[PDB]
Amino acid sequence: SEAQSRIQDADYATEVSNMSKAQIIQQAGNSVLAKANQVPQQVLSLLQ
Amino acid sequence: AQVINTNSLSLITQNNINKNQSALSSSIERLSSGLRINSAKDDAAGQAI
Amino acid sequence: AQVINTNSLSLITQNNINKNQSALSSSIERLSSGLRINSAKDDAAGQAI
Repeated sequence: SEAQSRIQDADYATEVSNMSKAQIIQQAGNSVLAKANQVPQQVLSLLQ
Repeated sequence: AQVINTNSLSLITQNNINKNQSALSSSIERLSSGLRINSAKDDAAGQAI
Repeated sequence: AQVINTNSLSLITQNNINKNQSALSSSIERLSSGLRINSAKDDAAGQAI
């Protein structure tokens, strides 16, 4: 049983860190994506 | 700016977020579950052993 | 210098904006996915290492 545990176990210490990393990366991506949509807006100011 | 019809600077961000979503899902489901294999999507050698 | 066919100032400013857009997109991509390399096209040494 001790040997089988090594193959399949949650390893919470690394999993919570990976989840936090993924959440931070997702929030950063959403922020920079919302910031990215405003790039073609300057053409309107270019027109008039 | 110079182009309106295509905005690749947003497509790359969308692709990055999509790639991150896989790791997010895997981590969250492995956290909720007690196991690590999660239906043999990983290396099947571990599941068989 | 009263010509109208060629507006050199517009060309200069447009090429400046186009040159800056590359670094802009690079910055937003590096923010997007957690990597200074992110399949680097500037150097291969760091990628190989």
